[PDB]
Amino acid sequence: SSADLTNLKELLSLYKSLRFSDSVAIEKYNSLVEWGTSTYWKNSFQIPDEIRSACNKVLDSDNGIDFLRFVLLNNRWIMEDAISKYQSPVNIFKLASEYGLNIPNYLEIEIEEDTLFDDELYSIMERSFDDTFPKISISYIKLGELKRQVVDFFKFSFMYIESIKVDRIGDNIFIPSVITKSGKKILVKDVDHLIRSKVREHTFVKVKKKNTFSILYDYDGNGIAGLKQLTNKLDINECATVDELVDEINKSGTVKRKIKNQSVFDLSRECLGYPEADFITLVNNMRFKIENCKVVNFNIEYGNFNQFVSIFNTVTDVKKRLF
Amino acid sequence: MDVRCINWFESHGENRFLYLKSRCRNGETVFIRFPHYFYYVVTDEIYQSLSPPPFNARPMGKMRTIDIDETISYNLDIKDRKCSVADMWLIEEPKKRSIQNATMDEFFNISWFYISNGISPDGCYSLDEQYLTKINNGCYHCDDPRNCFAKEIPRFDIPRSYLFLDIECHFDKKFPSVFINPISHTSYCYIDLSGKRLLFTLINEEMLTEQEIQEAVDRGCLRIQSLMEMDYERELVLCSEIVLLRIAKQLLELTFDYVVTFNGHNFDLRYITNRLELLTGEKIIFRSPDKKEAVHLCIYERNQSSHKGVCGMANTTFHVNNNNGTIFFDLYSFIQKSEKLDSYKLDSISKNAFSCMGKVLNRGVREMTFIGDDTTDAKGKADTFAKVLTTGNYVTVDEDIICKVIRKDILENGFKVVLSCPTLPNDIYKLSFGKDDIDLAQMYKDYNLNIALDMARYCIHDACLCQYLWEYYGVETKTDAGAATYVLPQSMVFEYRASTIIKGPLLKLLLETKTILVRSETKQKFPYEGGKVFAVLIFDYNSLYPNVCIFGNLSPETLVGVVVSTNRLEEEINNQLLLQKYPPPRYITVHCEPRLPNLISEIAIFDRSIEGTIPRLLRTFLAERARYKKMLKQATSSTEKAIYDSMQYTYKIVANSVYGLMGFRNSALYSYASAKSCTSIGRRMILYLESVLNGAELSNGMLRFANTLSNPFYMDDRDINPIVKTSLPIDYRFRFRSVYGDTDSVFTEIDSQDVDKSIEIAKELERLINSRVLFNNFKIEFEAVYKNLIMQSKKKYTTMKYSASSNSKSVPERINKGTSETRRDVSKFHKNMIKTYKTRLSEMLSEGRMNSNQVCIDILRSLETDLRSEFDSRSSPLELFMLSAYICPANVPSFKLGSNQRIFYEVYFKRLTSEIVNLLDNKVLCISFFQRMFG
Amino acid sequence: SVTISHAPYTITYHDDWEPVMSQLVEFYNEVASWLLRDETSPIPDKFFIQLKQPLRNKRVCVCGIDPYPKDGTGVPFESPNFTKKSIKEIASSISRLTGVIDYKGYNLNIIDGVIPWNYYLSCKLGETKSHAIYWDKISKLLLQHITKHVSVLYCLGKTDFSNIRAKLESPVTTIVGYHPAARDHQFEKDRSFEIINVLLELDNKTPINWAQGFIY
Repeated sequence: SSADLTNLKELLSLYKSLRFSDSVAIEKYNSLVEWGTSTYWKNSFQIPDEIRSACNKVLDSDNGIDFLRFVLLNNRWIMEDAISKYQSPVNIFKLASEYGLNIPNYLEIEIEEDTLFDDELYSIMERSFDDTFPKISISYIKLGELKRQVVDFFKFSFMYIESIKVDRIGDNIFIPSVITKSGKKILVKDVDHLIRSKVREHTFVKVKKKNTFSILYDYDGNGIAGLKQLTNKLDINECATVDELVDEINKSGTVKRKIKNQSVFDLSRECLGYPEADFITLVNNMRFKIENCKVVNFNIEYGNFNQFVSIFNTVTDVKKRLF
Repeated sequence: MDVRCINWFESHGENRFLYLKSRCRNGETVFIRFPHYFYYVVTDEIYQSLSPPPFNARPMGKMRTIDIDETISYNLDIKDRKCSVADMWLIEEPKKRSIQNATMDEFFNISWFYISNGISPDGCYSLDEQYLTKINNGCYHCDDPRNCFAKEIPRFDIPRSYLFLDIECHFDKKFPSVFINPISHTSYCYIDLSGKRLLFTLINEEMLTEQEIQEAVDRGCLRIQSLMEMDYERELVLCSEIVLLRIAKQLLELTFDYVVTFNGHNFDLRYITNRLELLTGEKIIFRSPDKKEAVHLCIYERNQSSHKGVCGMANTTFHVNNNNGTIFFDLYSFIQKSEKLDSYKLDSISKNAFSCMGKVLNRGVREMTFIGDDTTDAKGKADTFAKVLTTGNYVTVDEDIICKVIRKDILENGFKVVLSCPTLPNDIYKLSFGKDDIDLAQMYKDYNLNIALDMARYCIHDACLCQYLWEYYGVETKTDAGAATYVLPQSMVFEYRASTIIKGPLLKLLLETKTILVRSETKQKFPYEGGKVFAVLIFDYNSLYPNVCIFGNLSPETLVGVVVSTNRLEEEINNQLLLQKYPPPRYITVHCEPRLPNLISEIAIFDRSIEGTIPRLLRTFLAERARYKKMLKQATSSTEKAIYDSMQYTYKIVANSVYGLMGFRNSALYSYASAKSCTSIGRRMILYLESVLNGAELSNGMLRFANTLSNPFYMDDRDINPIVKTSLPIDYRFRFRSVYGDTDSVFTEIDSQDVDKSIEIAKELERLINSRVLFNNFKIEFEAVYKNLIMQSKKKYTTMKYSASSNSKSVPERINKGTSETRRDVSKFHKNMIKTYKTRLSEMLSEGRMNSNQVCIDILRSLETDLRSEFDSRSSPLELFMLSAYICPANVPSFKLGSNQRIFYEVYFKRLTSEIVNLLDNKVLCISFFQRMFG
Repeated sequence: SVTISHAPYTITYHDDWEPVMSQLVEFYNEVASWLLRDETSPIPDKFFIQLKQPLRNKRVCVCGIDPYPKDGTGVPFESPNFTKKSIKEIASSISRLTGVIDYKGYNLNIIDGVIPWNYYLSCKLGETKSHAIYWDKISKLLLQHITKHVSVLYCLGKTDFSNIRAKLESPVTTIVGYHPAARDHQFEKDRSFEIINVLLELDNKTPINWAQGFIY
């Protein structure tokens, strides 16, 4: 029937583009693989709706494209290129600009004969890109093919970290940027290596450093709190009192709906600086002893855990008092 | 007008009908034709907004619709189930309707026809003849099965026709073909209504010279060249193949009640139909009781697996497409389905079904006389074996001794049979029936008169085996029991799985409790452990899992929620809020296993204030099986002793089938929580018993139980005190060591190792470990495995060595119950020495004091000298292997051997000593002996 | 061209039928005597003409069940005068993908890629499904060999094809269908067509051009 044709065409479509698919997409992928075998025997952050309309319009401006490569870096939905089988980058960029999106600019010296990228052809490229955005990207576009083989420049070395803290990314929002040994605050791109990755201070860690910016380097073989850092972590005010906190939450209309739909372990690990990744791997490593929904004892069997318990009791208490 | 119902069947044509075959009091058969509808359960508003109006709609009252989708929850704020209460109606549609948001869609229209009309499928009724108009002789029409089947009378007895048949075919390949090979013989067991049991075998003329045909007519036989020329009173008949096939067709078209045969759907009936088509160009015409529809015999398959992977094997069962009411039965399919035997040949099936014992009377050269009586051997076995001997020819003594009878005498009680077997010393011998060592392939290359008649006997016995086995398995009463417990026709009783039989009881239930379970959400699977393996007294649980789903009140509709916790420190908060909220004993919180990571809790909460549908089902089943066990204990007639036995067995089978039906995704009782729950409650109970069963007993009245009798799942104030006070003699010493068990057993290691001292102490312990240590409905029972019955592996890896209830002057037996080493297609040379190696293997496990040194030096010296003695002497004959050919190099350290005697046993010789290590307590001698056995 | 005993005394085939053709000889020899006991349709001279068609350049089998009792031709669904029952029906119901309506003939034997296949290679003229007993073995064998060289199977039949997976000892993409021999042709509710196309992509085969078979 046509109803079956729907999910069959969907199976084919999604099978063509697994590389850019979502979690529910691969879900439908395997579910339809099974629905076919049993009948015939054989990512990024959120993009706005005012941006979703423009993106749907730009996907149709040249139907050779499959997805919209939106670089989600530092709470910024900045794209570096639109992969469209025939559409040039500048045209889609002008369309996005007429829509109000972040398109980059290109500043480089081009040569009529292709030379192999090396020390010069990467260092001078990073220094000449002239883009005031945080990225190690060295960008280029060649006429005749749409493939992307990007280049960059850095050197891997060792340094002792300073702490597990944050740098002010936006208005009353301090996004974690573990400051480098010389003093600079590293530019963390993806939430993988940006939440608390290697929170260890003074630890001799190997990273890919450059003169000004850098990136984190993962291993090859073996592998600071208070009420203040809660009020700005959901952006109501600055505070040092629980009554002030709950009253400001009452004054809000959507913040209460935000708290209502979050757990307290989440909210207390998110406003503390290490939400899940290795946290639970340690909180399972510890025996616990609680009372009245308030942790009072723990035993190992990271560093922000004592203060974490101290703010966790606080968020539990304010949630109880508000709800 | 009184009738008793024999079978229900539906007409497969343009018109949908439902027929009732029934026998009146005086033995006359009457058919009744009911219009067959489609049935839809629809709420009141849907019914009022129906276009076009339904054909017929009868009210159903206020039913509560319950949404039973299980939604996991990460905090303890769980929304209660969505439960509506609406006025329902039952829509009866002649032609199928597509009606939206109608519920109770999982129940067949035949179940509805029974339930809505109040009709049991096997009952005996006094039909109000005021409605049954007559359409033709023997067929009535019933438009109103409500007021016609009102008055229900008690069960009376009726006569029943039969036909047990078998054929044999010429061949030189492994199996004949309808085109090249003609059928030689064709036997029958025609049992008329009046009771006339007529046996007769038709023989093929065209394989005989005219000289031997005349010799046979002179000897004793009849000769026919027409159809109206034969009579079933003659026991042997000679004819061509055309008249043989025309007689077969004339029989199969008769309205017998049953037509039984063993694997006669795939081979016998198919061969007959095909060959009749080839020879005469005719077919077997099954006409409907109203004479308004005729089909031709044509066998069709029915794959049975409720889940089929890629490149597997599903038990395709062949069925006849008849539409006259006769239940064309096939014992082969029924036996494969119902019981899981070792093999499924007719020979072995008989050899394990018809047994008896025979005491030697007078030996002699190449002969031996056996007597089998009721007063000497197990009552009933001699009578059935003497019922089988009336036609059999080749009797089998205890093992590998197949003897052609010489003369048989059927006394008023027992039997006396002379056998052509060489002389045997022992006075007693167990006689089983049937292996029939004959070279049919060779017997066909020299076909003449004597061989024709020998094969006619061989075939009439095989046609009567399908009657002796049909009475042994009580199929005629199991059918009428299943057709009343599961509200189904007598023909559809053994054709389906559990998920189909369970829908009659369930639908009858949901119209008392007035519930309607719905699922507006899909289900997800989480694979699990489908089978347990593991390795003294034996106490078992009284149907553990129904008792658990009744204790915990497990069900899909009595689930409050599955409170799950991602990682630690949330499981603890949730545990404390589950201790305060949802408190015992109205709620039970069971720690199921996590369904997916990362998760560590998956606690399920069941409300124990209303009886769910599943626990009420199980309680009704247990109650009825108990009632029927009681009524069978007091039965006086030999017919009621069968009816009630069948009813009890039926309730047992339908009760034991529910636990597996909860973890089955596409089932009317699916609930992932309850399935995963009763598996955890039962396991907790088993481990609880094992915890308190390792306790010593001394200075009678101690039995310390090794631990406090702490009730799991909650405290209950039940006099928690390990030391109990028993009622057995005073001075004792026995401790019970560790107990292991699987789910229906807990074997405790008694430190006595002798009968008459365990049976009593265990029978008094089981009364004290199910009235003082178990809580609500967890009863126990007792048996005994005498002198270390070999525990090789999980359940079906043991010997019999039976000691059930008596141990004083009692008679145990130690043949086998393994069903693991009895099958051929293997070697024949070195193994079967177990028959000589068991007397020293069963004796190395039955000492206790000198057992250790004896067993270790015995295995070592025995196996090393067996290797050397087979390599040097070349002694062992070629008889059998008996384990469920192969070639291997012997130059380095049809089944015939070679020049070096270490060809192909160097693997079985170590697999055997690997199987038998878990019956001792030595950890140094056993494993080191095993390691050194390699060199 | 193997020489059988009875008619047609020899069976000329294509070079891609030898993996089977040997045992087909005995399968046909044990049944021929009763097979030609009556004049069938197709005649005994064109029983295995479809054994001339290669299987390398084909990926779809529109399996019928039995040839047209009124003089089928040995190639399934074919029509020397385009005046039959089911073939014009399927040509009509397929005239919508290609969008054209002008045809003087439509045989599936010229659609490059598809092979019309008769399950029972014969039938008694006037009767249907009347030679099933004679064909069962060879029919199952020929189908099993047709599916081991191609991968798609469109059984044009509602209940005639119900246990097809059982009679096939290897997994092959067994699409099913609904016999348009019934009333209303039952082809409108289910869009059986173009499902073959979608299924011919998951291993990158080319879609069937159902226009390739008309006559122009």
